[PDB]
Amino acid sequence: QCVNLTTRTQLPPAYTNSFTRGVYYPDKVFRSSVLHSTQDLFLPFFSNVTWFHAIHVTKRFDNPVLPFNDGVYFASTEKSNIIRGWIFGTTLDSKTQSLLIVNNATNVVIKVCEFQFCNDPFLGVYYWMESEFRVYSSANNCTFEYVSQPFLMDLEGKQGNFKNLREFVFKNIDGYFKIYSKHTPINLVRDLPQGFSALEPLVDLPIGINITRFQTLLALHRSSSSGWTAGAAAYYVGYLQPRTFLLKYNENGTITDAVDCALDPL
Amino acid sequence: FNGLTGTGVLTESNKKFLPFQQFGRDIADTTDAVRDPQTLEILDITPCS
Ligand SMILES: *[C@@H]1O[C@H](CO)[C@@H](O)[C@H](O)[C@H]1NC(C)=O
Ligand SMILES: *[C@@H]1O[C@H](CO)[C@@H](O)[C@H](O)[C@H]1NC(C)=O
Ligand SMILES: *[C@@H]1O[C@H](CO)[C@@H](O)[C@H](O)[C@H]1NC(C)=O
Ligand SMILES: *[C@@H]1O[C@H](CO)[C@@H](O)[C@H](O)[C@H]1NC(C)=O
Ligand SMILES: *[C@@H]1O[C@H](CO)[C@@H](O)[C@H](O)[C@H]1NC(C)=O
Ligand SMILES: *[C@@H]1O[C@H](CO)[C@@H](O)[C@H](O)[C@H]1NC(C)=O
Repeated sequence: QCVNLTTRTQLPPAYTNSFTRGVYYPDKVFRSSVLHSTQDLFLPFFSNVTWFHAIHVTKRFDNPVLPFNDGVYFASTEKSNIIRGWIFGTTLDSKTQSLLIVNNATNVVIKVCEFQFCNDPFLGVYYWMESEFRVYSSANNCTFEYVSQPFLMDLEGKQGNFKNLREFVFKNIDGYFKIYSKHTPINLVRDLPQGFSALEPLVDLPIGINITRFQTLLALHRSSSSGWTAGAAAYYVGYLQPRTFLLKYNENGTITDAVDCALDPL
Repeated sequence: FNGLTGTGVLTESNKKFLPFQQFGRDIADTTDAVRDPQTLEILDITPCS
């Protein structure tokens, strides 16, 4: 149930460089052997992103509620089923709307349905069956519920040293709500590697919420307020900004590389 | 095609057309391809005249 799992040793501030990452597909149009300039909310190249570590090597349940601004770049390059979903709400206490996203590796339960979130909502599999399901208290008013499950968007099944490089982009411009996602196999240790990656608007859901603030739901392992494990998390937050990008399309219709026309005079 | 009104000849094409992409365009921002809503086949559009 909803427990006051504190385990709060405040991690020191962590900042890293996003490099040439966080760029998605602007539109659903096939372009070949051309360069296209688009003005949209992108992640600035070589910008500063926040790297929360929800590890237990240093028991830290890093679940802070951070603002949304214009969109969120989330590089959850973690191990098997650590971070599951995300809560997007101005207050997320059943006073106003608070859209919840949960995948649980089996379904998709995107629901506006303003819930009474008690302190820190989080998931967890008991020492195995998923047990921690009381992320809130009541559904209050349940608006558009999207009871359809496309598939498990986490796409787990790889192991190594943060091998599953998973990236998501959440956007809420006027109406609608876009979730872009790309997965890439890399080794490194924890940081965002070099290269270029972008693949499709994974899931588009028309909601129209205020989405002022946001947080993430963290799965755990029941053996409870302290007897758990964290594995190795890679909580990554980047705030999008309105920039102009010159994307390049090869002859087989995939974006190879892009530049940000605000970084340096070159 | 889903409101994409136009005049021309539809011909089976070799365009890759990744699943999310639906329209396809050339340098002049003119749709020279389409995805058929019934059958997911790519038909490029070559204008007549
Ligand atoms: C974040 O990185 C930028 C350069 O990308 C740097 O100017 C800035 O001081 C950094 N911020 C922090 C808090 O380290
Ligand atoms: C999707 O799977 C989860 C597995 O925990 C289950 O709790 C949930 O009820 C399922 N959704 C539906 C609509 O059956
Ligand atoms: C809940 O939604 C219903 C249906 O639209 C609406 O009439 C009602 O005012 C809302 N609020 C409460 C507190 O029931
Ligand atoms: C709701 O959205 C408006 C318009 O984007 C925003 O400026 C405002 O801060 C939000 N309202 C509250 C009460 O947070
Ligand atoms: C060319 O298209 C083919 C389709 O079979 C694809 O396998 C290949 O990756 C494409 N080339 C590039 C460079 O993406
Ligand atoms: C739509 O229905 C037609 C038959 O009326 C069928 O040939 C076609 O495959 C269907 N399209 C889809 C996307 O299921």
